[PDB]
Amino acid sequence: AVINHDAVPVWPQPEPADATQALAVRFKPQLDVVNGCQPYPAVDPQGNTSGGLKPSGSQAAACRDMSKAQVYSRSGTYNGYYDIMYSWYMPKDSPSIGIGHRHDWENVVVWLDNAASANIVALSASAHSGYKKSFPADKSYLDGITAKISYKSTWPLDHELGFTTSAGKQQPLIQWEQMTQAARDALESTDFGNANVPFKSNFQDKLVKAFF
Ligand SMILES: [Cl-]
Repeated sequence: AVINHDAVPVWPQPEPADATQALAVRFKPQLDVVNGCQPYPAVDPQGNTSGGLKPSGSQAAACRDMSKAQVYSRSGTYNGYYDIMYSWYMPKDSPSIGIGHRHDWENVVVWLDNAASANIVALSASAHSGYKKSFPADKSYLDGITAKISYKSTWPLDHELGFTTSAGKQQPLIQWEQMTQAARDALESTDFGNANVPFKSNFQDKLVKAFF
């Protein structure tokens, strides 16, 4: 079922069960929300999904609550690289008060040479239909191995991700690989309207677009 956006519980970050999951925890990015919503949980373990927000208020109205912080990831390989996609869901996406869209799904892909070496080769950040790419990864966008990402709307455009020198915040991570089947099914099948889950059955298609 669709449930109220502020009624989806945060999925606590689990102890990683394996190297794959530990590696995605390691590389959790920082997010600097310059404007718009904080990231919120989009799904619960039962497969309920966030109904999001009608964009009728100011940019951050009713989506200000930092206790609801959540980030998602999904890991894979692509063209010999090891990729971890990190994704945030925001309840709405407003370039100005009272306008914009219900729901927002954004994602960065951290590209590593391989999982064992884990050297960052490149970063991609979702911006509308495409990806901004940092290749070779610009070290000014890295706090050690932590990618520093901005979330921001610049008029006339909706919210998008970018790379930033600015410190950001981190969120409890739940990985696709750690979710319940119910949550995975729901994320696959739910219509998020203007927004799209980037780590569902479209995951390889996204990585292709993200590829540097
Ligand atoms: Cl609507």
